[PDB]
Amino acid sequence: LGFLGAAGSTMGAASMTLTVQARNLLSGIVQQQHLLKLTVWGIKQLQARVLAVERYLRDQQLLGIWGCSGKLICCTNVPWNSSWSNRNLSEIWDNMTWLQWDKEISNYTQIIYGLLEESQNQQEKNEQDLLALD
Amino acid sequence: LGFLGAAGSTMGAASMTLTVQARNLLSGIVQQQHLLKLTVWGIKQLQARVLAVERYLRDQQLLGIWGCSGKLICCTNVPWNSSWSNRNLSEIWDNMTWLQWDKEISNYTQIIYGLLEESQNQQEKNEQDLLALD
Amino acid sequence: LGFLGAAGSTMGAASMTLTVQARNLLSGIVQQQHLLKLTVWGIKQLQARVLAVERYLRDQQLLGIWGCSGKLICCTNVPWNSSWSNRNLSEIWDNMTWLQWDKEISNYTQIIYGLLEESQNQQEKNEQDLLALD
Amino acid sequence: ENLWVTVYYGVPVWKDAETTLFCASDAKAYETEKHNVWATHACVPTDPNPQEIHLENVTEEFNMWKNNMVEQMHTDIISLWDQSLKPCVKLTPLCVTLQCTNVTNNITRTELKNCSFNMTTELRDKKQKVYSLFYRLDVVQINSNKEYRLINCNTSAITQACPKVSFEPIPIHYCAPAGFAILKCKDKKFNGTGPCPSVSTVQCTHGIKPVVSTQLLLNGSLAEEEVMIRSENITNNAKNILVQFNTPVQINCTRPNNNTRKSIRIGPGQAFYATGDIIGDIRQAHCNVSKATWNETLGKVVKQLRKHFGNNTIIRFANSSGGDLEVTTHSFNCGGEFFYCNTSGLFNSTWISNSNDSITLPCRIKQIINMWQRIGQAMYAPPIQGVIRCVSNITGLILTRDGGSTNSTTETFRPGGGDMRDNWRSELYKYKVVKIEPLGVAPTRCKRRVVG
Amino acid sequence: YRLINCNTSAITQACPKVSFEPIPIHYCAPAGFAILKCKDKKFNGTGPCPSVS
Ligand SMILES: *[C@@H]1O[C@H](CO[C@@H]2O[C@@H](C)[C@@H](O)[C@@H](O)[C@@H]2O)[C@@H](O[C@@H]2O[C@H](CO)[C@@H](O[C@@H]3O[C@H](CO[C@H]4O[C@H](CO[C@H]5O[C@H](CO)[C@@H](O)[C@H](O)[C@@H]5O)[C@@H](O)[C@H](O)[C@@H]4O)[C@@H](O)[C@H](O[C@H]4O[C@H](CO)[C@@H](O)[C@H](O)[C@@H]4O[C@@H]4O[C@H](CO)[C@@H](O)[C@H](O)[C@H]4NC(C)=O)[C@@H]3O)[C@H](O)[C@H]2NC(C)=O)[C@H](O)[C@H]1NC(C)=O
Ligand SMILES: *[C@@H]1O[C@H](CO)[C@@H](O[C@@H]2O[C@H](CO)[C@@H](O[C@@H]3O[C@H](CO[C@H]4O[C@H](CO[C@H]5O[C@H](CO)[C@@H](O)[C@H](O)[C@@H]5O)[C@@H](O)[C@H](O)[C@@H]4O)[C@@H](O)[C@H](O[C@H]4O[C@H](CO)[C@@H](O)[C@H](O[C@H]5O[C@H](CO)[C@@H](O)[C@H](O)[C@@H]5O)[C@@H]4O)[C@@H]3O)[C@H](O)[C@H]2NC(C)=O)[C@H](O)[C@H]1NC(C)=O
Ligand SMILES: *[C@@H]1O[C@H](CO)[C@@H](O[C@@H]2O[C@H](CO)[C@@H](O[C@@H]3O[C@H](CO[C@H]4O[C@H](CO[C@H]5O[C@H](CO)[C@@H](O)[C@H](O)[C@@H]5O)[C@@H](O)[C@H](O[C@H]5O[C@H](CO)[C@@H](O)[C@H](O)[C@@H]5O)[C@@H]4O)[C@@H](O)[C@H](O[C@H]4O[C@H](CO)[C@@H](O)[C@H](O)[C@@H]4O)[C@@H]3O)[C@H](O)[C@H]2NC(C)=O)[C@H](O)[C@H]1NC(C)=O
Ligand SMILES: *[C@@H]1O[C@H](CO)[C@@H](O[C@@H]2O[C@H](CO)[C@@H](O[C@@H]3O[C@H](CO[C@H]4O[C@H](CO[C@H]5O[C@H](CO)[C@@H](O)[C@H](O)[C@@H]5O)[C@@H](O)[C@H](O)[C@@H]4O)[C@@H](O)[C@H](O[C@H]4O[C@H](CO)[C@@H](O)[C@H](O)[C@@H]4O)[C@@H]3O)[C@H](O)[C@H]2NC(C)=O)[C@H](O)[C@H]1NC(C)=O
Ligand SMILES: *[C@@H]1O[C@H](CO[C@@H]2O[C@@H](C)[C@@H](O)[C@@H](O)[C@@H]2O)[C@@H](O[C@@H]2O[C@H](CO)[C@@H](O[C@@H]3O[C@H](CO[C@H]4O[C@H](CO)[C@@H](O)[C@H](O)[C@@H]4O)[C@@H](O)[C@H](O)[C@@H]3O)[C@H](O)[C@H]2NC(C)=O)[C@H](O)[C@H]1NC(C)=O
Ligand SMILES: *[C@@H]1O[C@H](CO)[C@@H](O[C@@H]2O[C@H](CO)[C@@H](O[C@@H]3O[C@H](CO)[C@@H](O)[C@H](O)[C@@H]3O)[C@H](O)[C@H]2NC(C)=O)[C@H](O)[C@H]1NC(C)=O
Ligand SMILES: *[C@@H]1O[C@H](CO)[C@@H](O[C@@H]2O[C@H](CO)[C@@H](O[C@@H]3O[C@H](CO)[C@@H](O)[C@H](O)[C@@H]3O)[C@H](O)[C@H]2NC(C)=O)[C@H](O)[C@H]1NC(C)=O
Ligand SMILES: *[C@@H]1O[C@H](CO)[C@@H](O[C@@H]2O[C@H](CO)[C@@H](O[C@@H]3O[C@H](CO)[C@@H](O)[C@H](O)[C@@H]3O)[C@H](O)[C@H]2NC(C)=O)[C@H](O)[C@H]1NC(C)=O
Ligand SMILES: *[C@@H]1O[C@H](CO)[C@@H](O[C@@H]2O[C@H](CO)[C@@H](O[C@@H]3O[C@H](CO)[C@@H](O)[C@H](O)[C@@H]3O)[C@H](O)[C@H]2NC(C)=O)[C@H](O)[C@H]1NC(C)=O
Ligand SMILES: *[C@@H]1O[C@H](CO)[C@@H](O[C@@H]2O[C@H](CO)[C@@H](O)[C@H](O)[C@H]2NC(C)=O)[C@H](O)[C@H]1NC(C)=O
Ligand SMILES: *[C@@H]1O[C@H](CO)[C@@H](O)[C@H](O)[C@H]1NC(C)=O
Ligand SMILES: *[C@@H]1O[C@H](CO)[C@@H](O)[C@H](O)[C@H]1NC(C)=O
Ligand SMILES: *[C@@H]1O[C@H](CO)[C@@H](O)[C@H](O)[C@H]1NC(C)=O
Repeated sequence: LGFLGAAGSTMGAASMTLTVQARNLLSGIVQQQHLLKLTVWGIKQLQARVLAVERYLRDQQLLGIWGCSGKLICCTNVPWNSSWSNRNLSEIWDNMTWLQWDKEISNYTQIIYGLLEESQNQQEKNEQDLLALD
Repeated sequence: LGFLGAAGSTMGAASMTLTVQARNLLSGIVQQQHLLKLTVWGIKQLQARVLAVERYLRDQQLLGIWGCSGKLICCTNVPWNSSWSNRNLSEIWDNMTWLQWDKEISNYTQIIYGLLEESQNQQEKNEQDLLALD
Repeated sequence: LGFLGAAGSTMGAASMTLTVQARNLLSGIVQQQHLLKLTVWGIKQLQARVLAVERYLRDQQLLGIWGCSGKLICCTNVPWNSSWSNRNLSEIWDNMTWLQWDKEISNYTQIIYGLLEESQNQQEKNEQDLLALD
Repeated sequence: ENLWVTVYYGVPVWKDAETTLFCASDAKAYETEKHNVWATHACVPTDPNPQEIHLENVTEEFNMWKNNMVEQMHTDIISLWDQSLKPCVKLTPLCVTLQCTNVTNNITRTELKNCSFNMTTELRDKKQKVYSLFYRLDVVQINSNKEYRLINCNTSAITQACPKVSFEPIPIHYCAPAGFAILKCKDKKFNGTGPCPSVSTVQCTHGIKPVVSTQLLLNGSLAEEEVMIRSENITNNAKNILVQFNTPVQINCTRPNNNTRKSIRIGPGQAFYATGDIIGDIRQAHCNVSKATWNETLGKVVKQLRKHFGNNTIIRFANSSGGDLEVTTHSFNCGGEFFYCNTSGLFNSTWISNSNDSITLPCRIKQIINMWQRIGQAMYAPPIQGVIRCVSNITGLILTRDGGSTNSTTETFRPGGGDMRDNWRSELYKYKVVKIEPLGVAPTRCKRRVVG
Repeated sequence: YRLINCNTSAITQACPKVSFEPIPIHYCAPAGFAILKCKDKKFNGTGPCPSVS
């Protein structure tokens, strides 16, 4: 459980400790640490540190437009379409690893993302027009 | 409306879809993709990717100290000063593009920013001293 | 008070203006600004700009998993252990600079961080399982 | 119905991909010796605490002959070799008509030449003659009094390696960047590449050293069981075969020649370090192998090849048929100078169907080299003044085809290490990096506030 | 005679249009760091400077 401890465990047990996975990835790699410094290792270190933040910030930009700036688990007001999966409540959470589930939505994973921005943020932050001051 | 679709449209219509504009900018440019790699294109790629995140994070640092960590539209508790603009409610929102408005506050745009940090965060996060536990 | 104005002042007075300190650090350094550009200054500029964001984002990743995505001051639901400090309410806040306090918890500062992720986020975002929809 | 969708940041899913890595080595030599050709002058130091986590219930499919970690390793060492040789003395005014004669053998094997030439001195106006020595095959005849020629001047340039550069391989960890992880296989019998059931997610690899060897790998890693056999393709005899030793055979190589550093200033500052007169007799270089310990290793290999290769055919172990003297002999850099010990003596044994003597091998030394068939630029190896000994563990074997035998029986695998990338595969057969995706959506009745 | 350098090291003429006049070169700190300057006049040796900027 020190890192990816529940990679093979159930999606429910993996959902119990998903903080750990998030903590190590951005921070990890110990990047922090003749006269030249133009060596082949330093240039592989810098670009490896650039995608470090540019893959982190690629994901953190998505949660910000979903109301999840500082939450590891948002429940979003987007209804689930039956075409994406036909399995019941306890059918997936007590049976599949997150690995199996990632390939089962990888086909229509982009369709979900586009709809998440519309109802949870594009409309929700607008619904306060009549409720902010009245 | 795929990107900047309402650049020339009203500030109200542009405010209806401002999610789109935000999504593409951080992600955009498809940065992700003899033996050397020290070419003139790679160095123009890396620095172009550095300002990508260092202009994004220059803006995202401002919304964080305004209570808007993960909201595209915050209504802030700072009163509007009449000296900044004399036009009525429906006078600007039904008449000006965001382009015109950006030059009309560009003079006193910094004065707004300094005041936004004080009342919405510097005082608000302090007002809980007597209300958090009591 | 333009920057670090209360470095030597009380922790309470320093807590009155901690916005300022936060604003300048990410933005600061004016990084934004023969035919080659491979000089010794440019390479010291780029890596100095990389740790700029990779030390900022090293800290901002911690506040996100603490419910503090866009707040400078969160009150966290983690109880304080007496072993960390024996001093009373007004004993530290009216007497010590933040400098003195940083060395007084630097021994057990990591123990606090690990516990902050568990009760404020690892359990709190889970407590909505029975309260989200019911 | 009435089910909502929910977002999860911190999910453990990944997809097979490869990106850039970096070096990791702790405090090794620094002051007592420095200017290493591999660890450069400074690399990212590894932490003494090993980053390891055992993964359970997971069975990710690795690949070794399609793994891109060996590809980045292959290309990293190449660009690293040239980076450590560019700022060193070039040897261009060393291509002049050489007039040599055989060494003093009491008017009676030869292998070396007491040669001379004239070069540039500190002043471009003046010239100077100096007598040095060279090795055979480093020179080939032109057309009385023998007049010779450096073999490289016919094809490519030449640049002498720096004298204070250490050519000893040290452990160089390859650790994954942020948002990625190197999966190592913990299953002992990892035949070929398939689904390894026992997986560990480690951030830094183990102490991997860049042993530049040929036919016979040295100082490799292994973790028990029968001597493992790995092949990209077992049915195709044409493909190469990597072999791993359940236990290493302690070998010793050395040259008995007692040489002397003869520095001669070419141009302003540069100095060409050549061989002087050899003091204290002349002898041939050799590598010893434990004869009793080798007969057990060739027996364990043929045993596990048996159930792999029909277990009915005849074993025919022969010398490396064909090839070049540098690609068929056990070529390796040791102690500064480059050895090429004669392999043909080891594989003479044939075993089929059911204080102590040690076999030795004749070896020669070469100073002109441009390894891995890189024809761009060659380098001269300064003779290391004094004594030389190698004494390394051998842990691997590289075996190649056995002709186009049409059915019938009778066949084995004679040694060939035609490719340098395969040498690094003996350490990276279990490693594969994956692109971690921390985003994962899943449905559950669950919604936030209605209006906000 | 003889150039003294040819005995030891190489030689490369400096470019004629290169200005060898020293100009003020500020050393400024990166982001997340700060250069503390002492304002105390009599800073004997190195100790605790009371007046810091
Ligand atoms: C590998 O190859 C290298 C290179 O050798 C190359 O070819 C040889 C022929 C020679 O020309 C080299 O210069 C050339 O680079 C070998 O290294 C050389 O080996 C040779 C082997 O013969 C050595 O030659 C001996 O040198 C003796 C000393 O001469 C040195 O100093 C000379 C000037 O000094 C003068 O004053 C000193 C005293 O202060 C006297 O001792 C010296 O004689 C001079 O008067 C200088 O010109 C030389 O180059 C050298 O630096 C010299 O005494 C020997 O000659 C004698 O004795 C020999 C037997 O030992 C005999 O065979 C010779 O015929 C000769 O007899 C007569 O001696 C008279 C003395 O005055 C002389 O006047 C006569 O002319 C001479 N008879 C005739 C005619 O020949 C040798 O000449 C040489 O020193 C080595 N290199 C150096 C340091 O220069 C190397 O050994 C080879 N490998 C191996 C391991 O074999
Ligand atoms: C596969 O793995 C194997 C593992 O064995 C690798 O094989 C060999 O493993 C050996 C393990 O000991 C390595 O041995 C080392 O050898 C170096 C040799 O450096 C000598 O020469 C240097 C340069 O020459 C100068 O000095 C000499 C006089 O020696 C002089 O004639 C020359 O003109 C010139 O001035 C010197 O800089 C260096 O000091 C040394 O003389 C050796 O340095 C290592 O030293 C250790 O062991 C020695 C002998 O027991 C011991 O004295 C050392 O003690 C301390 O003090 C000395 C003297 O001041 C100091 O130099 C040391 O730093 C210490 O402070 C020390 O314990 C060691 O013997 C070998 O390099 C390695 N490689 C070879 C050749 O095979 C194998 O390489 C791997 N795979 C393959 C095939 O690559
Ligand atoms: C790395 O090292 C290896 C070490 O093996 C080296 O391999 C050498 O390869 C070369 C070229 O390929 C070989 O070169 C020649 O081999 C000749 C073959 O022998 C003829 O004459 C035989 C009599 O020789 C006696 O010794 C041989 C062993 O060489 C032995 O088999 C014989 O029984 C006999 O005792 C003759 O018998 C033989 O054929 C008859 O007998 C055999 C065996 O019973 C039978 O099967 C046949 O049907 C037939 O009846 C054949 O006709 C050899 O003659 C030749 O030179 C020899 O004589 C000269 C002159 O005196 C010597 O100087 C020399 O040392 C030999 O004794 C030459 O050797 C060579 O044999 C291989 N191995 C060595 C070194 O012996 C690799 O090339 C090396 N790699 C590199 C980088 O070079
Ligand atoms: C490791 O890699 C190796 C790569 O070789 C894989 O090895 C496989 O080995 C088997 C051994 O039987 C091969 O089987 C045959 O290969 C033939 C190659 O085709 C050559 O000839 C073609 C035509 O040329 C002329 O001669 C042929 C001779 O049969 C005549 O039939 C023809 O009329 C012509 O006169 C060329 O077009 C081609 O380029 C080659 O030069 C195949 O021809 C042969 O096909 C037979 O079987 C087929 C499959 O059942 C069938 O569909 C055909 O009709 C025909 O009956 C047969 O495939 C494999 O080809 C070879 N693989 C590869 C990649 O070629 C090895 O499998 C792998 N590792 C493993 C899994 O162990
Ligand atoms: C994820 O989705 C992909 C592709 O689906 C696309 O993307 C989604 C989001 C939708 O927009 C779809 O409309 C898109 O098409 C699926 O890929 C399928 O993979 C299989 C296996 O590789 C493909 O099967 C092929 O079958 C060929 C033979 O056709 C036979 O049947 C036809 C029809 O009767 C007949 O005409 C023909 O004669 C044959 O009898 C075969 O040659 C080929 O090699 C291959 O096996 C299939 O075509 C792919 N999908 C489509 C519709 O193209 C993934 O399976 C899916 N995964 C999950 C988990 O859902
Ligand atoms: C560099 O070395 C070369 C040889 O590789 C020099 O060229 C000539 O080499 C011959 C070899 O015998 C020298 O021999 C001399 O010949 C003359 C006349 O035949 C004879 O009288 C001498 O006793 C001796 O045998 C010869 O000196 C040398 N030069 C000439 C003019 O032929 C070459 O000169 C050397 N340096 C350079 C490049 O100038
Ligand atoms: C490691 O061992 C496994 C078995 O546990 C090997 O997998 C099996 O290998 C055989 C022989 O290579 C395969 O049979 C052959 O398949 C080829 C096509 O690849 C076909 O052309 C031949 O006619 C024959 O059927 C077999 O399919 C394969 N898989 C299974 C499930 O048995 C594996 O090859 C060994 N090597 C590795 C991966 O290191
Ligand atoms: C490799 O060759 C060198 C150089 O010949 C050897 O070094 C020499 O070793 C001897 C051992 O006794 C040293 O001792 C004595 O020196 C005196 C005075 O010069 C001499 O008169 C004696 O005959 C004897 O040589 C000697 O000083 C030393 N160096 C020299 C200049 O010869 C070395 O021993 C040889 N191989 C190795 C590493 O053992
Ligand atoms: C600047 O002035 C201060 C005093 O305001 C100096 O501090 C004191 O310096 C003296 C002499 O260096 C120290 O006494 C000596 O200490 C050494 C060990 O460092 C010891 O071996 C001698 O026997 C002697 O006791 C004294 O301890 C030191 N500190 C204090 C509190 O008085 C300072 O050295 C001057 N130089 C600088 C820092 O520019
Ligand atoms: C070499 O082959 C023999 C027989 O061909 C092996 O003996 C066993 O033979 C039976 C029946 O043919 C097989 O079912 C067994 O699998 C064989 N043994 C095993 C464990 O493979 C003999 O074992 C083979 N060589 C060795 C020593 O493994
Ligand atoms: C189970 O799945 C069926 C469709 O296969 C669906 O109609 C049903 O509503 C699901 N069960 C629940 C708990 O709603
Ligand atoms: C020197 O060795 C070469 C090697 O080919 C040979 O051709 C030549 O005859 C030898 N000369 C003498 C006299 O030994
Ligand atoms: C290598 O040298 C060591 C020195 O102790 C010796 O024990 C060993 O037997 C040698 N091995 C061989 C066969 O070279």
